[PDB]
Amino acid sequence: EFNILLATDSYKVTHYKQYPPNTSKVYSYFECREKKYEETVFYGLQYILNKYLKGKVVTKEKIQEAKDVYKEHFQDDVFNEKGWNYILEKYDGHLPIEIKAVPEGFVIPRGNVLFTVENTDPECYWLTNWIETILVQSWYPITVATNSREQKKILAKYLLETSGNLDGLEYKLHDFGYRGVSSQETAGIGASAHLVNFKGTDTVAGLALIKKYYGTKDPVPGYSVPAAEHSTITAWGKDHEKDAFEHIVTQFSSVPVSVVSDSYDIYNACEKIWGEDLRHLIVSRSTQAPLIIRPDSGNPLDTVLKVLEILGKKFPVTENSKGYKLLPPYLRVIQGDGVDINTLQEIVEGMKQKMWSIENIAFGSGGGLLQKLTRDLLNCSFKCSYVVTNGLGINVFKDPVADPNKRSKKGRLSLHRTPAGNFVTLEEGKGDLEEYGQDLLHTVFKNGKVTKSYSFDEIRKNAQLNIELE
Amino acid sequence: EFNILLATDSYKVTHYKQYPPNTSKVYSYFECREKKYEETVFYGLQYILNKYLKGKVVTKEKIQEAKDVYKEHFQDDVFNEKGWNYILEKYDGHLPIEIKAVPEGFVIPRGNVLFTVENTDPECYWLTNWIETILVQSWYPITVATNSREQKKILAKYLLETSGNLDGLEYKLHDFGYRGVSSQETAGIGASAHLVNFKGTDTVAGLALIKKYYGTKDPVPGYSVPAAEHSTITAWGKDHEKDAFEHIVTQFSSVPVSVVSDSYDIYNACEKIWGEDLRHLIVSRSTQAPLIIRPDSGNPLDTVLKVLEILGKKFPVTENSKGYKLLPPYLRVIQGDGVDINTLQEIVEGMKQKMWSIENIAFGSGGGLLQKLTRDLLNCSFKCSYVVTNGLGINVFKDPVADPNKRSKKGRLSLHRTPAGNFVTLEEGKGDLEEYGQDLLHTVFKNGKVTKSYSFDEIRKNAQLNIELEAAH
Ligand SMILES: C[C@@H]1O[C@@H](Oc2c(-c3ccc(O)c(O)c3)oc3cc(O)cc(O)c3c2=O)[C@H](O)[C@H](O)[C@H]1O
Ligand SMILES: C[C@@H]1O[C@@H](Oc2c(-c3ccc(O)c(O)c3)oc3cc(O)cc(O)c3c2=O)[C@H](O)[C@H](O)[C@H]1O
Ligand SMILES: Nc1ncnc2c1ncn2[C@@H]1O[C@H](COP(=O)(O)CP(=O)(O)O)[C@@H](O)[C@H]1O
Ligand SMILES: Nc1ncnc2c1ncn2[C@@H]1O[C@H](COP(=O)(O)CP(=O)(O)O)[C@@H](O)[C@H]1O
Repeated sequence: EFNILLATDSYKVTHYKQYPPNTSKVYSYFECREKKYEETVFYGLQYILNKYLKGKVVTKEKIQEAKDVYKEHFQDDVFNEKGWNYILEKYDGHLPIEIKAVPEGFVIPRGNVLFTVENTDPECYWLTNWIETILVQSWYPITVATNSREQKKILAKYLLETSGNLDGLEYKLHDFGYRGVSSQETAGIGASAHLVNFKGTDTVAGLALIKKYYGTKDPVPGYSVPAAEHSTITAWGKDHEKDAFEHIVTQFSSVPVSVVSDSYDIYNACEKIWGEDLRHLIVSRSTQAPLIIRPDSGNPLDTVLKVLEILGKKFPVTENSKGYKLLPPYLRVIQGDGVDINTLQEIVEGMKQKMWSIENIAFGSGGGLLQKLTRDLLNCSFKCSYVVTNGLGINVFKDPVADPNKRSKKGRLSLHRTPAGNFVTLEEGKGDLEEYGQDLLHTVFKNGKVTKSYSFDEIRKNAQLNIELE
Repeated sequence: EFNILLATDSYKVTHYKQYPPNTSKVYSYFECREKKYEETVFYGLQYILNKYLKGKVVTKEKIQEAKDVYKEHFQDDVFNEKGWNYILEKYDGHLPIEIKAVPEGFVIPRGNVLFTVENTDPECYWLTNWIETILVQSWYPITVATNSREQKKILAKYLLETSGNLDGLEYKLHDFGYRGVSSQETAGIGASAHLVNFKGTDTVAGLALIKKYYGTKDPVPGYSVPAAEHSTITAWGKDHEKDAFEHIVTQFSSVPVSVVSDSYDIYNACEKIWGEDLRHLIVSRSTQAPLIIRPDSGNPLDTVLKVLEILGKKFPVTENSKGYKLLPPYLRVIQGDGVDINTLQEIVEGMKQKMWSIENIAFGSGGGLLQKLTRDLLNCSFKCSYVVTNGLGINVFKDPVADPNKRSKKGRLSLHRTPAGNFVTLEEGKGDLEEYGQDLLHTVFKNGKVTKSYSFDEIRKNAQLNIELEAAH
């Protein structure tokens, strides 16, 4: 059983002794600080609220377990058994905390309050920052959802330019990161952040997370097709690559099938095996069930172009109305090696320069999609902005002389839409002046209860691109 | 509850239909492929074996649940319901798999077999690579332990040069990455991996993982001390930073305390608050309870040097037997901002050039220690190298023309010690010739049971640096 008393940074165990005496309120906020990634997708807090923060999270056993761990860990008795016992006895172990948050899926410029945390009982002034470590873990779904959405923007731009529409956009970046992330839990969280923007995933774990914590009208959030790996090709032996290819497309004659082709020689495989020996099993394929050739090695841009040139010479190519080349509908390419947001852009630009439509290709990304991201990327931070001490509110902030950017916001905060349709975060309680319309932060958690939830379908709508909107 | 059927990459669901007919054995191995990280700590498999792979992992309802997900996920029926049913019925839901592995904590050069996986029932030829995805996640504890150990090597060399010894080394890189990792589960795994090399962590979840999955003679594998954060200083208001400092040091007068001092002006706080207004509360402190000053901003090297120059002018500095400057025993510094393996090296080097012992300093690291790592850094990779079909064994490998680095090993493999004491992985069954002694892999898993295991104390001994061994000897 997860114990919330053991789910914080160790040193926070000692902070109840460090706040100013006679402090009744500690109020903190989360932003993606300003310093590329101009706007961020707010996603993932609802998972954390439901899995770890709601309901009876304190028991007498958990207090005792925590007290024993801490005594050994610090080699001293510093744990606040009294404050935690108070939460148990007065609230049946429910956290006296109020959290307000922008709705999930909202796309917010950098440097704006995204959510705020405060204690609702003066005895629990120390609790606000106790849960900061858990609350701060929302950067991974925010950063995955944002980085994924930025790649969709690149794909959208180039698909529109080379085909005149956005058909198939949501299947152009497939999540293959299950094995490349650091844990089973990360895999489910990360895959669900990607599906805010796309429909294709092989990280099954993300499907259950969405069903359990968000929900969708459709049976499942993400979809997949049969595909080969090097073990299912190479197990036939080096001389029988062709037998493996033929066996696989015949087993999956009625659905799309992706077949890794670079086990020994990707160029030989496209020109001689797919393009001559097995060509007859490809041209006969249905439009709904194309062969997806997959190259897994070499320079990503160079390999994709040479594969397309090979296939254009063995299969009938047409020219679409924007004047770009298009493979027959039974044949596509997927590039799943070395793809991150930087190389994705180099590739589609490379394709366009060579007059190949982005219709012809999809991308797989694993580590690039889910593991190669850090809290530094959007400068996700949680800081205290307001305290009440001896009954007086004071505005609280950090302003390091060495770095201008690390400066934090002051006082009570609110998020508002400007007259021109942009966003603004009001400091120092100035949102109460009501010069800026309604605060977009809503109470999503109060005193152990989740008070407002969003479905995965609304989140997807909130996160849409303008290009899709237009 | 966790379901093994739903714990693989989607396309692996369809692979039982892609192997050559009449395949009875699939055999696969894991390596950190060759391509600054010459050797890797093998750490982490025992967690996965116990948490996810052992015991009764298949049920009637887990099969049903999986059948229903995959029908909607693929919009077709491709799930191998009868294969999974066979494991349920014949083995009471235990995996007919054998896994052999190098002992945990072993420090192994790149390009060597670290573990192998094969099915022990011909009917379950498809099972070996079904569990590839779960087993490949061992890259992460391996990579954390390896990268953590490479920073220890830097700290050890500099500390030894500066002080003539390694006293305190295991507290010099402290884990602060709980909030900076992608999840609660990652936090515990990565912090346990760091604790293979050091004693200091603030990510409590690492302690319970070690105790449950590995075990230690001691009550806990990791330790911590009281420390302030920006919220506990700034909450007093800007004009009262001195009151905050005095309250915190007084509250933890008899134990070591870390106090972040850059809320407003690191240099003013060291020189005028610590160095003057509150100096009397610092120089009275016990050797066992020093004040640790923590700067959290600006250039990491420049800030540490100027902080130290300031403290050397307000406090009595000594010179140690190697000629390096040493703060009084009640005063230390910790640098927790911008520390990764690259900047860690620039700091101790710049300290050494300015004649400051590494005794004076420790480092904290968070995202740098536990989040900024990928499977690409050590090329951790799982591949089939041997199959049997129609009773004939076959050596299998992948050899992409474009990339020589992606070439994989062939046939049955074994790990051996060379005549010079080095490691070599023998291919194509050649270990069976017995020209290199016995295979160093052990069966750690077979048919649903964990068959060999290591305590965290054994793993720590295996992962020691050469310099530490030399010091002991
Ligand atoms: C076969 C394609 O399937 C769907 O998208 C997928 C693609 C894809 C491939 C190449 C293209 O040029 C492209 O436009 C899309 O690739 C996948 C690969 C997988 O391993 C799993 C998948 O679900 C898809 C996946 O869902 C889309 O319906 C697409 O319109 C159709 O061409
Ligand atoms: C007060 C120090 O505690 C221990 O090391 C730690 C240090 C440290 C600091 C400065 C130095 O120059 C140094 O050599 C070490 O810092 C910590 C900071 C934390 O937030 C938590 C900790 O557990 C330590 C932590 O455990 C060691 O036992 C060291 O001997 C002692 O000086
Ligand atoms: N069926 C598939 N379709 C597209 N890309 C795939 C794929 N399977 C794997 N990949 C890409 O390759 C990565 C997995 O790497 P592998 O373990 O297959 C190759 P290696 O690094 O071990 O030599 C994934 O993150 C994904 O980007
Ligand atoms: N008590 C402490 N001692 C040393 N370093 C610490 C520390 N607390 C935090 N850090 C460093 O600062 C990182 C966390 O930064 P914070 O979240 O406190 C400020 P910011 O990330 O919003 O700019 C940790 O990964 C760690 O490297």
